[PDB]
Amino acid sequence: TFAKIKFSAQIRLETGLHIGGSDAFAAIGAINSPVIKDPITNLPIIPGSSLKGKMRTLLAKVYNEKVAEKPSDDSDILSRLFGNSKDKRFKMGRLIFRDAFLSNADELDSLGVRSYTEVKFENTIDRITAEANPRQIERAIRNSTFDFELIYEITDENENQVEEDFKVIRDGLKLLELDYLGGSGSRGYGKVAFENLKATTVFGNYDVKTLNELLT
Amino acid sequence: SLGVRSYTEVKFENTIDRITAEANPRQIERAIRNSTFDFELIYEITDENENQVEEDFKVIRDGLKLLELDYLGGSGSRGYGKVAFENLKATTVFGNYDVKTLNELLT
Amino acid sequence: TFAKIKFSAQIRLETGLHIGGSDAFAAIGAINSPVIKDPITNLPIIPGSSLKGKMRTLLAKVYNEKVAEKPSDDSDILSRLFGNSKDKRFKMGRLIFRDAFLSNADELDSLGVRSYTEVKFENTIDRITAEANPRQIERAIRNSTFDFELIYEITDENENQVEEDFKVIRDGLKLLELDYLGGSGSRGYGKVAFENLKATTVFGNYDVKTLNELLTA
Amino acid sequence: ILTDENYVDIAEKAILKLERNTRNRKNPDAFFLTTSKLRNLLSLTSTLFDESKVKEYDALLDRIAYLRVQFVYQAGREIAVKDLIEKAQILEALKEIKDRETLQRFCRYMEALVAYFKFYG
Amino acid sequence: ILTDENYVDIAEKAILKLERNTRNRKNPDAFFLTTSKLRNLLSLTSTLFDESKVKEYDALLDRIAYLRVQFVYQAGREIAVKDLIEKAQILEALKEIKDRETLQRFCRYMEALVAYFKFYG
Amino acid sequence: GLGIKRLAVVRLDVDDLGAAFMAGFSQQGNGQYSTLSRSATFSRSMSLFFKVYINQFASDKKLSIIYAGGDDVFAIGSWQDIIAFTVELRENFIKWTNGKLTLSAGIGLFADKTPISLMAHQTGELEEAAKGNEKDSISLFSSDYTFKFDRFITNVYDDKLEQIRYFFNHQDERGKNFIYKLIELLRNHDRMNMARLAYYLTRLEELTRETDRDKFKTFKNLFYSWYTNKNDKDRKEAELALLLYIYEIRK
Amino acid sequence: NDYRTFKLSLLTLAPIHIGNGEKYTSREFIYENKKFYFPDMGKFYNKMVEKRLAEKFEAFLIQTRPNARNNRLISFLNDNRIAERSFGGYSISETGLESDKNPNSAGAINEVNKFIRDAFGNPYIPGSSLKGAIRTILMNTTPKWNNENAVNDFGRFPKENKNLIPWGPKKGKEYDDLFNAIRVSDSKPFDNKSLILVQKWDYSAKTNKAKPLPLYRESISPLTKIEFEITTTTDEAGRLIEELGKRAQAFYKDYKAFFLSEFPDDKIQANLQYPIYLGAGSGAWTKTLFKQADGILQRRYSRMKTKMVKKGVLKLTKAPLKTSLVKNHESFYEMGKANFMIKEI
RNA sequence: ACGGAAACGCUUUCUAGCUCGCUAUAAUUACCCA
Ligand SMILES: Nc1ncnc2c1ncn2[C@@H]1O[C@H](COP(=O)(O)OP(=O)(O)NP(=O)(O)O)[C@@H](O)[C@H]1O
Ligand SMILES: [Mg+2]
Ligand SMILES: [Mg+2]
Repeated sequence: TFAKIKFSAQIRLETGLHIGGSDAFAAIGAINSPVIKDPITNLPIIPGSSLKGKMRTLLAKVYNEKVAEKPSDDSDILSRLFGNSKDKRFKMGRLIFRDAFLSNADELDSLGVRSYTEVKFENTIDRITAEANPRQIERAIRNSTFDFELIYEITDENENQVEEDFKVIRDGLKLLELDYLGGSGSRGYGKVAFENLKATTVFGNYDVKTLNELLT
Repeated sequence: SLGVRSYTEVKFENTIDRITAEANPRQIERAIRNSTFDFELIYEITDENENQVEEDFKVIRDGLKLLELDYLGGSGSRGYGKVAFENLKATTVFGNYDVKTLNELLT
Repeated sequence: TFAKIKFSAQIRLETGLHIGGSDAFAAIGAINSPVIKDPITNLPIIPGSSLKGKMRTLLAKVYNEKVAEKPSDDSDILSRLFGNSKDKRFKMGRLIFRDAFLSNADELDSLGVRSYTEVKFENTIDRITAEANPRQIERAIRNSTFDFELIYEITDENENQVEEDFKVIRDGLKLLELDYLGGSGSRGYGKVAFENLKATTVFGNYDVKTLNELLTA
Repeated sequence: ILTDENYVDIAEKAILKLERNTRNRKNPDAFFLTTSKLRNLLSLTSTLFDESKVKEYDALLDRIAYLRVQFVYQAGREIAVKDLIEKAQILEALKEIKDRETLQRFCRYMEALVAYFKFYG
Repeated sequence: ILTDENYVDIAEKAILKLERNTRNRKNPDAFFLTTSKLRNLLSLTSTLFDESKVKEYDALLDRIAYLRVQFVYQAGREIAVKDLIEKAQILEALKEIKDRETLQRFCRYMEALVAYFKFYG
Repeated sequence: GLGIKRLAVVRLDVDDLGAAFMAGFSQQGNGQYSTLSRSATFSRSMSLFFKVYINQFASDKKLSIIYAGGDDVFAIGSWQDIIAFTVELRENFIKWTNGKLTLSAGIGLFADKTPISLMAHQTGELEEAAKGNEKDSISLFSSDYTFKFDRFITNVYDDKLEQIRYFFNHQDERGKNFIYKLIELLRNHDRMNMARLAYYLTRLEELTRETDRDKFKTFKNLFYSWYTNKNDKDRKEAELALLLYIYEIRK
Repeated sequence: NDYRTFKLSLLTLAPIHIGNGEKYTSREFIYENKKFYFPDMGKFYNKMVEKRLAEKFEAFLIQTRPNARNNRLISFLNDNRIAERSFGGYSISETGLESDKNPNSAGAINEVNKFIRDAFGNPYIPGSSLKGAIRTILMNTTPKWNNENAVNDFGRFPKENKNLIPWGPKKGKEYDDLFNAIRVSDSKPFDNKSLILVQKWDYSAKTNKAKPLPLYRESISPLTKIEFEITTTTDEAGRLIEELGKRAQAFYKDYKAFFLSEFPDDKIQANLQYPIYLGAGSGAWTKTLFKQADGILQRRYSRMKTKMVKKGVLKLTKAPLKTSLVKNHESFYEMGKANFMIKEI
């Protein structure tokens, strides 16, 4: 039968994250690189495409025998989890990353946080002439949490590849912790931690009690 | 009234090569969050199918939990989905059929 | 093969530092040069960009033979540990200089600390007419330490580039103790110590027995 | 009491209401009050304004208690400052602070007083 | 007063009404007003223009009240900023904000002043 | 390898040819030139042009004339050699007709591997959107870039595009990021972007080196001049010129 | 590696005050032993509001009473029997020479200026203050930095050019910045037992008196060794910071011939190492280009407190006798006259 | 007994790479008031 598994987790930030929105021509003294933001509530957001693409390129460094020249050249362990534009059977592959929408706007407002983004002023210094050039880039503040969820579907075409996939999913989250996930991370942004790893079966009949202990 | 200039956002996005590590930008026009759209879905209880209406109601309804749990759109493996139905009521229009045995199976 | 290692350290300040902040809504007779600080705890941070652009330029005057004149003209020992924008294989640069947050807030609260950043008054004496120009610039206090994460990548391009880059990273850290992390520098404000250099692997398999000996050079 | 939509205007009409040199017709309309004795008043609250952002108000309010006595003692020395703290109801507004958003409005009101005194003269 | 159709033109014709350095022939027709006495004033309205896009107007009225203090103070220090904000009626544009739309209009006006200050000289 | 990998389709039509054939000669004289011989030689002229000389005009170019005759030219091909084809075709047709008989084309860009009816219908909509500009217009690639040909071939394609190419090849500092930020300020364009453009180009005037600074000053005093022109037939041309220059230098 | 580090050693002959901006008022100390106790007055008012006497305290603060030993918050505590003095701040021992009157006047000092202190609470000398002492020795003893450093006919003879010494990023040029290349460190934070609060004693020429002032800054005691680190990253900077030994002697030679003459030599100290004038109380002529500010410095004073004719009043103090540094009687030091010796490491 | 019946504009894709909030700057001057 057809089943689905939902992955509740809190993406708690450290060294607050930058996921860029428009490179459109800013105002004169305004923020130069703004973070991506929700249109209704104007909170920060992590799109599911960043969580998918960064984890795709991180797991492409672990679960590929041959170095992939392109995402279609990825492995069969990864094409079934992230989809493949060229395989006939691994097109639309078994994971639906969703966005994340700043769950604790009340915990952060219980503390003395004025706005849910900070703006760090910053500059570059030329090698000759040592002449400064400032930027103002925006980043979602440090103690945020984000409601993360995946919808892993089980379509009976695997039948034993289910628990092989969580050794890839949990490995990918463990890599996302150690890598940065988003924007200028070599200057130390991003640095996400994953909390409250919880698998629930929202459709079908599948038991996840042997799966949460893999998630610990 | 919630304060917005358009009903469609423009999400910027890119594609990064695995070897060259060079980006490839994109502007994808998404509809904004919590836009609420109309919905109706005529089911015709014709003459022949009278014994099998309720086993075609546990399939219409079961196909809506799936749209709440799958994405319903394009490029939905990267977000862009998560569409939840609400006020899912079943009224009758042009007929003599009693829907007070169905509206409790829906909610 | 893939590995990912981590460098733990403590940025002990010695005559503590200024890393300039942002607000225009400051005051009239109070701090007009704020320090960068964490927006929720209001504790000073050492942002990783100010670590990176000091190590990137202090090692540029050591390891670049030809003088750089621009970034991404670095001599491929710096271009791969930091990253160019223009080399096709050196876009990313295998070092992640995470930000640094003030660790020993309770140790500073054991000492008689009124507030975690001091304010320093610094007028400019006009060398004719003797008149002044007071600035009130903020700096994190003297015995503050900062947890310094540093994460390094080891892919299948490091045939023997691993242990070569660690006579480079610790070289840059012992050059940070001779320079000043931004601020004034020429007026104090920068001297740091790097304490408990402790390398370890956070992902994969790598033997850091031979790495934890040249940290203590 | 001073609130957000009016404290700058209260400061403006305060500075216009300080009396001047009625005699001494050498550059007239000059205040009795000077820039130094007013920046000595702003320097009392300039520390508390930037200790208010970091610290809690409940771990801070003994300085706000003593700062009333500071304004009293700076008033009880010169008649041009005892005049100021009664034209602008400084002592009346020190008692009604009671949180952070009025501490950072009083310490901002003193900045408004200095700004309009610098603007006129 | 400034409206949605003419706030850029007033900032154009107000830089042209600001008097320049008539004497001191070393790149003449330079302004008495310097760039960094003008980027400080824009440094307030730029960080209100970026907070007005998110936060509601009934949460920014602590900073909008202090723009009225800072323009007054910076004009009281140097005569060139006084000659700016009296030529360009900035203190009479700060009197009329009242919502998000006129706030962002004023914050774009303050940027158009700087753009035309950079463009001329 | 420079050049975007697109193919264009152009559809043409001589504007008001039946009106130029029946009435045609009735204005000069007093109805004394309105014979059958004038219309027969006129038919031979138009037939000679659209059935003989279009193959001369399509000689070196990388295209395909899918139809030519009557007064239609429907032609697919490479987009440099479609825009060059139609500029050449009209600049020969207005020499052929002494400047009478306006023609009005629609060019549309399409990626590779797109179906030909989905291509031809969107070209024909641009052709009819250029019929109703006033009458005589080329409709480059979209419903908005709709220029009179005398306002296109002189201004856009020869004056502005060669000035943009001449500036952006005799330097190394300014790149495609600058061109993209000019295209944004040209496309949005309220009154505020005139001030933002005046700030942007003045920032970059004092950022270029002192070797190439009068070169940049004679470009920014030339771009800001038409940006703030207040005739609207000079700002829209610059956007199409910068689109063509970005399409020329695409990797 | 052109980071040539030095090691300056600073011996204070005269009392040296630096900084902090703030100042204790007339009613913010306690003199009951032979020490001055400067409490945290916030904790004072907090612990005294238990005594139900804060309104009598507010009466004491505006009390315009004579006999100044009863005004200085000692008599408030002795009369109203507050005797715990368990409050915050600190204590410093006396100079012993502050009250000139042997009739009682004990603790009748009025307004002391604080010393610069870190947030731990310990005094130190900031490197930005020692660099301003280095920079005037470098400016006056370099003849190319003294010619046009002046008005250029702008306002009220207003200000330094700030551009004789070539400073900037300077777009299109290389990077010199000579004083970016002279990197002065803050000192080790020394102890509270080095502070004495000398008063002030202005000693005039053409009227041989030593009228004292109500300005009693918390200065460092004389003969206190304080260490500094200076790194010079440019060889051009290395030459100046090596030649400071010649340049400080040359500065003091050109300054004694300009200013210390017309004053009697008994009140004037001898060097004993290389001379330097660290801040707050050395006079204007040690902070300026003294041979370029002769008609330009006194122009700023059309007030009650003008500079007398030209080359203003000498700034002596009274700290007790050590080694001997003083050379005369009655303990007239020079308030900022320190010395140094340098060596490369 | 509807140019109609059946048909997801869908799959893949990190807004990314690089970049010191930096440069110069003694909390100092004047010595007096009742
Ligand atoms: N040489 C010619 N002599 C006479 N008639 C011609 C000639 N060539 C073409 N025609 C016909 O002239 C007519 C013009 O068609 P069409 O171009 O649709 O109308 P029009 O006059 O151009 N008005 P418009 O379509 O707006 O330009 C067509 O029926 C052609 O077949
Ligand atoms: Mg036609
Ligand atoms: Mg036709």
